[PDB]
Amino acid sequence: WSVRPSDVKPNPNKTMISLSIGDPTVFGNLPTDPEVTQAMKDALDSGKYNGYAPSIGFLSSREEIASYYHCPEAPLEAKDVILTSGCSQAIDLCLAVLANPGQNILVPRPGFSLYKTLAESMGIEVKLYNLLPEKSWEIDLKQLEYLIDEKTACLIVNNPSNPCGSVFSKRHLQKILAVAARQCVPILADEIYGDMVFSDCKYEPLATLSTDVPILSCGGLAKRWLVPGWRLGWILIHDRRDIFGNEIRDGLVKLSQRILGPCTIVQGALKSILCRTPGEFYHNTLSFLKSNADLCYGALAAIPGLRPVRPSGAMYLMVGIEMEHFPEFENDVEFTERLVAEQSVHCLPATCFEYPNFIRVVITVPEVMMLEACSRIQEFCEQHYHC
Amino acid sequence: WSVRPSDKVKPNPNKTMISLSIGDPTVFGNLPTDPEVTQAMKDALDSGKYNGYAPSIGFLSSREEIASYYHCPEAPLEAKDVILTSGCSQAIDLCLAVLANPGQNILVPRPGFSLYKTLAESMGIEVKLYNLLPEKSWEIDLKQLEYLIDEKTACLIVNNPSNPCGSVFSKRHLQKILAVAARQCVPILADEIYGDMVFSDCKYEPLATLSTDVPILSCGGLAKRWLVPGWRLGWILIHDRRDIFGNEIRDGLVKLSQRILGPCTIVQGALKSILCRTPGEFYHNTLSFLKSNADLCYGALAAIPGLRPVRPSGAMYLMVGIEMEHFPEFENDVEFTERLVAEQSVHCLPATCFEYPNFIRVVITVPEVMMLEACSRIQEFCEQHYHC
Ligand SMILES: *Cc1c(COP(=O)(O)O)cnc(C)c1O
Ligand SMILES: *Cc1c(COP(=O)(O)O)cnc(C)c1O
Repeated sequence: WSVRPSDVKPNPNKTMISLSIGDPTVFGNLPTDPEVTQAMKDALDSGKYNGYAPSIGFLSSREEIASYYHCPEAPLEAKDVILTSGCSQAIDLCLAVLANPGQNILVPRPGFSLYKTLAESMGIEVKLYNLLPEKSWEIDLKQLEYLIDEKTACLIVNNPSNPCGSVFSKRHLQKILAVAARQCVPILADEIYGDMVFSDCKYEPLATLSTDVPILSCGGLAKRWLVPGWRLGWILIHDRRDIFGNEIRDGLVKLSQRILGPCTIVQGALKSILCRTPGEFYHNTLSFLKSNADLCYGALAAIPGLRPVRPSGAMYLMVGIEMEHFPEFENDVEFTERLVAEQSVHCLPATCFEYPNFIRVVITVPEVMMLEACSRIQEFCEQHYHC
Repeated sequence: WSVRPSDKVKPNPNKTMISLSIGDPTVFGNLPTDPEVTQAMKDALDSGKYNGYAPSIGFLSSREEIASYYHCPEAPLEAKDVILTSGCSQAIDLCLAVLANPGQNILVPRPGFSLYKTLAESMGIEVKLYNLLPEKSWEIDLKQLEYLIDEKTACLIVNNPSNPCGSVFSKRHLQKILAVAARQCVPILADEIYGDMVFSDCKYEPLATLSTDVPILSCGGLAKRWLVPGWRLGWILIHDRRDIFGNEIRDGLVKLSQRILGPCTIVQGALKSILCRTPGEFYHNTLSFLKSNADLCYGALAAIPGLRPVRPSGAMYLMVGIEMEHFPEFENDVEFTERLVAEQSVHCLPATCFEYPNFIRVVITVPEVMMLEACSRIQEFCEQHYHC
């Protein structure tokens, strides 16, 4: 017999407030629209969506996604859509089809930690490119271009960003594409937060700005429809000039037949989710995020020693910590641990996203909980701040 | 730019096609799931409590329910021994991932469900094949089984009841299989998606209720027994013995699960009512339909000269031997099934698909009148091509 695997307590009299949980559902203040719920119930009542779909998804479901995201600058037919078990599987399929062991991918820093996790598990090297906190978390284009070599199979771009809450300008997206053009590298666009911008930027999908650069774009229901548990995502294949060709398409189909795709009830409900979910839902969501973002940025900005970077989208912001003014702490991990011990407020240390001396805060908590949290954080910082 | 990827017959146009080859038992509408299954999902939806992220291995309460439903003292399960998956397919995948590295091997049955080969060989695990015996109700060749396992053999796959064979191993034979792996010290991945779907004079014992010293990862799910394969919910039941798996494998399973992040939370939330409220008569009526159709199909094709079916006790299929010497025109089961489509518009799956030539698989889940028609067409076809 030799069976082996393959290769700080919170302050007890202050009630815990977590600003670290990356799930918009958790406090019940962001339920999905009733129409979303109804579409699932309708799909269930039909009895049509209980049998096996093809691995890449029902044709009609793929057709509905294609026609929901198609535009002349980035056309999509059903054949350009693969439905997946959440965006995470979408990202995983794209990486597994583009990159072999030994090849590298370029990942943002700070960045959603899934990319590094999926890639390093599959033997894929990860090169980290910086985002600039003083330029609205824009990509350091000079470093990005430098980092690309002959082993680079793929470039990961996440816009709008978790953990940054940034929304890249049109110009900056164009400048990102140009780098990818010159170095002849495809892009995996993680656009799970697409259309979730609450600022006076507008959202452009990356593919709608590309002419020469082939893009695999990943999205899903998780965040915009506030049903992350439902496990439905998708890959939008945005080929240019036959660079992906039939081969990447076929490879995606093959790799998809492994797990067999997402829950068929969610695929059946997708038509009515996209067609009947009112504009008010998306608007009320974005209005709540923005005013929570104003309260948070505003409260944290007033605190000596913190440097919040205002978000324009998604469901977070990053806060810089001026460590010189907090001598007793060595990094963001110590800071956040002490904050829990003294104030029972959990913020996520950005060392989790490969970016020390920052923290991420979610802006999806009820506003009265955001208010209380920031207040507690002001007291903590006041009590530990040194000039 | 070097973006490279990583490392037919027309049916008789006069006769309406009858497919006996489709793995989906629901495709014809004669096997809907129970209303309580549907209601449980609707209730889960109305609650608004199952829309957020669950742990990758599944909600504690959902896992508790599965643990509770399959527990018995001879094979105990608590919530920690359960991992909810995106269909039984992923369950089987995760089990093979955690148990075996690129270079190691696994024992797979023949005829065997083809997923075991596709999964293993795609992540670099080499597959070795062990025989099932048609003349002994598709029982495992025990002598060959105990041979062929190297010291590199990471795992033994047992599928019972069987797709494609429709067999249900006896308590005796299951103990005999356990006895092999124990004294040869190799763990069992038990695919029991068809568990409790037995319709003849054999009881269903889950492989682990009979283990004592052989540690088993059992894979099941809602797909077949609750007739909702598309819903993508399965599970792993860890039946460790003597801490042979230990925390390492448990933790290996847990890490790997955090990759995909598990099955739809609505199905997880509905699991309690699905297991608790689905009536006994639903399972019974399903098995009554299956038995009737098995009798009709078995009887029909036995009567046909040149065909030797092996009668099933469970699951949703049976295998039919083709007496190739009485059909000179044909070489393979592939040609036989191709001409059958050409002449009679009946599609049977040639068993070459399952690495077992000169046999065919037939689904016993098509409506009875469709089975009747298909069988009489097959009779005529065989009569028209039979020699001697
Ligand atoms: C949530 C998230 C995902 C994963 O989404 P799921 O559909 O739940 O798998 C991918 N990328 C980013 C940036 C996310 O925040
Ligand atoms: C159908 C089947 C499976 C796959 O089950 P899913 O839950 O649909 O993934 C696994 N094993 C056997 C023997 C099957 O017939």
